[PDB]
Amino acid sequence: MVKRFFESYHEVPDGTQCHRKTYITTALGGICGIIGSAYSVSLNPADSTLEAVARVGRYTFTAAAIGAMFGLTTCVSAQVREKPDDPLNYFIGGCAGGLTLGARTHSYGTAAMGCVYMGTAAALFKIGKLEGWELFPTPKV
Amino acid sequence: MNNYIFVLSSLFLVGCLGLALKPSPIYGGLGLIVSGFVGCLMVLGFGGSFLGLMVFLIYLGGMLVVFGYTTAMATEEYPETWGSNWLILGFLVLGVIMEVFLICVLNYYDEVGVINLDGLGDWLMYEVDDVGVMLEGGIGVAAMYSCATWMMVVAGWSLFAGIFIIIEITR
Amino acid sequence: PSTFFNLTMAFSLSLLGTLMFRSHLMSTLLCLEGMVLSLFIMTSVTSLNSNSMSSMPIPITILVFAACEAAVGLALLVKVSNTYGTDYVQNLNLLQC
Amino acid sequence: NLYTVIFINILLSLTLILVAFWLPQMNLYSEKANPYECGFDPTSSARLPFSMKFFLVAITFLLFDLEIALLLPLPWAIQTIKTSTMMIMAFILVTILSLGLAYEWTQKGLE
Amino acid sequence: FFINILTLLVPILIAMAFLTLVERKILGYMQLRKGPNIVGPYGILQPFADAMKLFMKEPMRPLTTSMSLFIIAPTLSLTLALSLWVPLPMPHPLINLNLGILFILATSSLSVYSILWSGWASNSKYSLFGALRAVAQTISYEVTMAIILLSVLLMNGSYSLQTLITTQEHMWLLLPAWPMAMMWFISTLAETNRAPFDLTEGESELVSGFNVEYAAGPFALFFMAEYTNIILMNALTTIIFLGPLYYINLPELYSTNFMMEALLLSSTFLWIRASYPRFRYDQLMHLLWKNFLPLTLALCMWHISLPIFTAGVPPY
Amino acid sequence: PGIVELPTLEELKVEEVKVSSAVLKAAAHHYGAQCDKTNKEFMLCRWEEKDPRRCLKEGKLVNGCALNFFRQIKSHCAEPFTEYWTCLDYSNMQLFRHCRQQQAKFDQCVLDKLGWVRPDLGQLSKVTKVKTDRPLPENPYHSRARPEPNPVIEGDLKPAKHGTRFFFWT
Amino acid sequence: AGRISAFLKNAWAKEPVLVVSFSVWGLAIIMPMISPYTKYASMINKATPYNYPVPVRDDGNMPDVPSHPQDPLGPSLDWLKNL
Amino acid sequence: MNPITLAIIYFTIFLGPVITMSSTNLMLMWVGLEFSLLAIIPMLINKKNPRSTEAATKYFVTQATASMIILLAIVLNYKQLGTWMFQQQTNGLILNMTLMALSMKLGLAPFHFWLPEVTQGIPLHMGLILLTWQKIAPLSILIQIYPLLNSTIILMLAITSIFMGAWGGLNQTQMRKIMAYSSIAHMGWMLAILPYNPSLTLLNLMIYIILTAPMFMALMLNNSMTINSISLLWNKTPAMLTMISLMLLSLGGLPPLTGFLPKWIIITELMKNNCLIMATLMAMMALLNLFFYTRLIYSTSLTMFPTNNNSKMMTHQTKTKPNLMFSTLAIMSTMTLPLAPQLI
Amino acid sequence: PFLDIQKKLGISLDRHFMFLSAEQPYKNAARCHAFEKEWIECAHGIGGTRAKKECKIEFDDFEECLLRYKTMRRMHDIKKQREKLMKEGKYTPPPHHSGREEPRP
Amino acid sequence: RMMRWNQERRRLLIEDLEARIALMPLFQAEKDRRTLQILRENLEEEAIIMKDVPNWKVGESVFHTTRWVPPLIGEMYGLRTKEEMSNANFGFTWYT
Repeated sequence: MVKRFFESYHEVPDGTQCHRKTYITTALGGICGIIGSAYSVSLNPADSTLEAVARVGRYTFTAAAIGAMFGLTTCVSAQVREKPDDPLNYFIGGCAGGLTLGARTHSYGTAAMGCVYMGTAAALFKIGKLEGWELFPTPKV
Repeated sequence: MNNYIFVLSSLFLVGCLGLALKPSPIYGGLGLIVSGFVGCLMVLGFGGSFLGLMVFLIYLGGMLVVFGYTTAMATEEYPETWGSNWLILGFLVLGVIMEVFLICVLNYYDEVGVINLDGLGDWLMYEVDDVGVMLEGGIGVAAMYSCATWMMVVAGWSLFAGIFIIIEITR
Repeated sequence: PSTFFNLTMAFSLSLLGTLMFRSHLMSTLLCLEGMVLSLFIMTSVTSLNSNSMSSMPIPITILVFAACEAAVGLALLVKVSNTYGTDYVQNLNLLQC
Repeated sequence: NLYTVIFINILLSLTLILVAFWLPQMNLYSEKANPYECGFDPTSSARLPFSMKFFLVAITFLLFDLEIALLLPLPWAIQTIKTSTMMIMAFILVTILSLGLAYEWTQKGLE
Repeated sequence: FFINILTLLVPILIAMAFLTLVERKILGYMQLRKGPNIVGPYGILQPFADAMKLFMKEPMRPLTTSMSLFIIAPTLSLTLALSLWVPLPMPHPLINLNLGILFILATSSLSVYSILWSGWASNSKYSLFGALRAVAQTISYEVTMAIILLSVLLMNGSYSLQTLITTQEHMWLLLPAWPMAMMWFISTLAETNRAPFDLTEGESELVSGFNVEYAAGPFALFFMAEYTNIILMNALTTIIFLGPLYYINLPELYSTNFMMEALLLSSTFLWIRASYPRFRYDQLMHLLWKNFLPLTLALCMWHISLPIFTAGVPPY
Repeated sequence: PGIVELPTLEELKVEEVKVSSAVLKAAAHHYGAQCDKTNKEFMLCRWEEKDPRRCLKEGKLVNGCALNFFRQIKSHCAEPFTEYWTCLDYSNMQLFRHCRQQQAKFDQCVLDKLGWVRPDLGQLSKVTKVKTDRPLPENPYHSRARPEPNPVIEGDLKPAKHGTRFFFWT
Repeated sequence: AGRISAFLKNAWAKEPVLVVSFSVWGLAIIMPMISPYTKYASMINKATPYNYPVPVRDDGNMPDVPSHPQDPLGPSLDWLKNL
Repeated sequence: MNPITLAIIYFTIFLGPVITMSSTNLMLMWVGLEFSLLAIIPMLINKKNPRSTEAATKYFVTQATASMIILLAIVLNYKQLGTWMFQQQTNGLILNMTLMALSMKLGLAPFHFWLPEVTQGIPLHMGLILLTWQKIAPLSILIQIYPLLNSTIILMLAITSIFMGAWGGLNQTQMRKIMAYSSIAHMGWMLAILPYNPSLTLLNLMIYIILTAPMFMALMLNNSMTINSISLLWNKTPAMLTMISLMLLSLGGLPPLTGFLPKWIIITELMKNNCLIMATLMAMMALLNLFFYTRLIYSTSLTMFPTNNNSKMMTHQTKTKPNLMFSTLAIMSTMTLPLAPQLI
Repeated sequence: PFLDIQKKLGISLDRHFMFLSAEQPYKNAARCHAFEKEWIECAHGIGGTRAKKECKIEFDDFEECLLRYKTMRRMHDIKKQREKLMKEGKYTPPPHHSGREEPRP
Repeated sequence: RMMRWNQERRRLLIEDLEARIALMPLFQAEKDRRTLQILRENLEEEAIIMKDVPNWKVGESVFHTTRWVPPLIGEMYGLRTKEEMSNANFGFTWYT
């Protein structure tokens, strides 16, 4: 039911229903922050259980804020431009997610690099869904 | 004796839980001797009396030698029991609460899946031959002397080379 | 069926025991031996429920490589215990150099 | 039958333990329940790392235990059609089981 | 069934205490003393008084112990030794187990575990030396125990203990296997832990070995399991390596032949206990592993060789 | 997905034999010496059809042959067979090492009042050719339709066309 | 030959255990070449009826196998019961 | 130590890969994997320094956990299917447990953590068998199950191995650990093409042995533990400096040399699979391997480093170590680009 | 790869116990030997991918024989409906399943 | 004497096994007449039990082929009493 919940992102086109869209990418950012903070706990152990639970809460909150700001600015750009088939609508959202990343880690150069890399990653994600050849292909040759 | 193997495998889950929550390994050796006895009557209730009894003999000897090892080398000043730490005993209480919840959800919540708890006793051995003589599993274990001779040769060479392994390591 | 689901729950808990370290590596060897014990119990109930006497010394060779692997690990822990004094895995912190 | 003799045997041994405990008087003290090393204060804890020297003989017991476990289906293995096959290969198996001890006796493994 | 397990288990405890009685009496006759003849009619009351007196002897719960494992060891030892007796063949066994000699071998491998549990959970250095030498006695006895229980039983060809009764009706089994009987005797001294091969309850080595912290009823349970193991493996050597006469209409003549042969074998067990000096575990491991392990493997080789040398293979 | 088919209870009921272990194993050589055409006929029916519902008449008339055999040994030699089973049933091992001196009396009875010959060592373990009225099924396993094999490629091995066909090499 | 004979003579005087184990191990080596009964146990284990030998279909080619059990023509065991 | 024991253990470490190839029963090729594990562990702990005992015990617990999860998968296949051989109509969970434990037994990321730690403990004369000959055994199972695996988990493990083998060898300046992260990155390469071509991952495995076996002979002759210790080649022996230049660039996979042909044939059979984004993320991130091998180039060959006064002792003393195998596997690796159609 | 050493030599080191329908110690049959033999004889000469499409009925029939899952569901449903009819009162007490039956033989 | 006892004991086992090999198709005709009767008792008391619940034919078997599937312990004696079920499935094993 998790995959059926997460595949509600795609059949609704952009420019409509922003609340469900930002709920999907907020949950995606929270799940990726949970697995990244689990890797951070199992790579660098904290000195306290309170420090470890603050580390997983901080990383989950920052990655959920990255996903929420990415989907919110993506749907706000979709409202202000009315182009559902546009990779610039994901470029602005990826740059806002990278700016949220750099504002949470408090470094503007890291904000600019996160803007460039997350914007081109979201642009390649929307354009990969637009042409349709999969990231994980079935073996067919 | 209808729920015999189910209550034995529940005792196996309790003993493997007591091994899984990981005390000082003296208590793990005691709990794994308990679970090896449990697995001995688990195989010995099925019909093949040779297999679980010889691995009861093997696990008694090897657990006795690793028990002498863990009272020789791997010990400390204060041995952690199952009840000495409240994380271990609280995790034991949470684990038996979780297995009570697991048999609850497999008993009356949805009852959907390949795992069934209404099928007790009758789905234990599916078909055993009633009229034949060679039904004891000793000749089935002894098939490695006649038909499956290659894995027998492989395992004997493995323990020959393992004797060479231990005399290479422990010098 | 239900015995095999409790067997794979015991295997999942044995994997949860052997994929963490609390006090010694000896108890992790004990967890590996309980893991391969429940693996033997799985192998014997499959080869006894299917009434196949040909795949019956497959538990014998499973126990052979089980106790040979535990024998190798016990000589290993003999060498690391008479090297380090005590065989704690928290003292094994000189391989990051 | 084996279950009820194990059950009644552990119940009679449990009531032997209970008639060991609750039948005499109950009075203990710290000098009474102090541990025994011919009556002395503890120089060290007993749970300490023991560096015993029969360790390679102990692992040779574990491998010989495994070897007699593969030796164990022999009264059913002698009832087979391939008598010369099990004869030559079992000769080879218990020959290399003796040869592992021969190498340990040569290379001083049993001391 | 309940009347049968009462007349099997309560006379074997009374006969085990009377075995302790005749052990002390024929042991003192070896040491030129008359023995405990005062307190009974020719001394038939003294280990009954020991088993009475150790009930209201005070038990011990020490500071340093773990009391659950400390009290679960001797109750498992008594259940162990009194439920090892049930796959004995006799005329007709109470448990007709199809491969019961492997259960005898497995629970005698369990018999060298409660002593290690006791020697750890007593939390003494003396009991830890007794526990480590119980591990050393396992290292000594267990593989030659299994090879003597394998190779001469290959001449019987079955692990059913009932099939050995029909094998040796007219001739004994020590006539085809005379080195196997004496090597079985010196390995069952190691499993039984009697004074040639007693190395884990010795008053000259330690302060009585593994019974350092054990008073009262748990010490009575360990002594109970000890002498039950004495008469038990005297009956094992009796039921394997010597063959009494079997008449199928009269099992009582077979039972009194079992009585005279088991009384001479328990007499030679306590005679071999009270005669010899007591070992050290270096030469115990040395003479078993260097000398008597390849002799068991070579007479195991000759028992591989015998059913293809002649006569076919034994029945199922 | 279908419905299994079983015979009715009136067809499955027979002239039922209630004959114990010592009276079975005491004349089990004498049963198999005097029922063997029917005996291996019913076993060949079971082994060649793999089906319980196709051997009901053979089971009925092998039980009729067994009841005729047991009525014959009741009516002709009752006293040494009753002594033979009441002394063979004393032994719980139930092998033939305890009953030969009255087995000779049973052999005296079967040579005097019956005229049979007891089958000797190693003759009942042989395979037997017995004539069957039943025609052999072409698919006794009740197997399904055979799937086709892969269409094979035949002919001369031609060389690789215009070189090795890997980018710019020729 | 005299040096190795004095070696095996003094070994059987001092420590005869390993050399008598080697002697009966070599006796088990030299057993089945000169054993005359070594080709009897496999056919005894062939001749025991652990399974049911399935009775064959009668087709009337040749009488290689008997059509009746108790008559002694066919594969018998009369040279095995006299052993 | 003893040569009878060394001949037995070398026959055992030969035999375990041979029996995991020859045995078509997956229980017996688990037996072959267990043979390789138990055969190579005394050769880990042979030097008996505590760093090698720590490396041997971390190796033992990691490959023991992988071997037991593999044995879980084979006994679960005997429950579900009843035969020993992995059929096409089994579930994905048992094959994913097989893939995860074979990936952990291999050294693919995110199970990369044991492999620089195990190669730090031992000198490279055994680390050739530890790093390269312990890839013949776990890849002898993945050919037998080559259309059965979940390709999303295959390509996720391949891209995490490309990413983490690119990112773990930069900062860490021990030579064996650099070659371990090299093995993690090329592990990601020859398990990337696994559900499409088994012959090409056999090819890429063979290209990894014929790259890395003269590399470990060149490190074995001089015992160059560090970057400075392999930078001391131009005073110790300048014979293999010109060959180590082309072999480090070929292990980079720069175009005129042999190691281009792995990445070229993986891109060739991934653009045929309509796999755009994952193949370009695989091929873009392989240049950080070329970053730390160009750091190897810059320390060894094209800048002469400061040497010590005791290098003149090594200049005085004669050298007789390297075999014919170093030269023939070095050239027979690095200059076989005209033999590119005759390898696939 | 596969490397085919036993296929080249022709001697089965482990190929003679690969499936459930292999030869047995004194011919005692494994369960669903007929089903596994029919599935292997279906699966020979078709390959794995076409064997999935063509022998799907035989694989599902053999897998139902081994796991007995719809048989477990059928016995569980007839026991649940027998229990519900026993609480309802439609069902008679069974003489052939109450221990008072005439035993054959 | 062990040679003479082993040969006479194998003659005794082959005599008892010859009695067994002549006694099996009386046992086998007894076996299939009971296991068709107890399955017909299961088919008789299936139409009484599930005549009300839809899409369930009585006498239904989920196996596709028309060959005789061997009946299990559960499908044979699963509708009977728990004492007879435990005496069937734990019969040889717990007679100890």
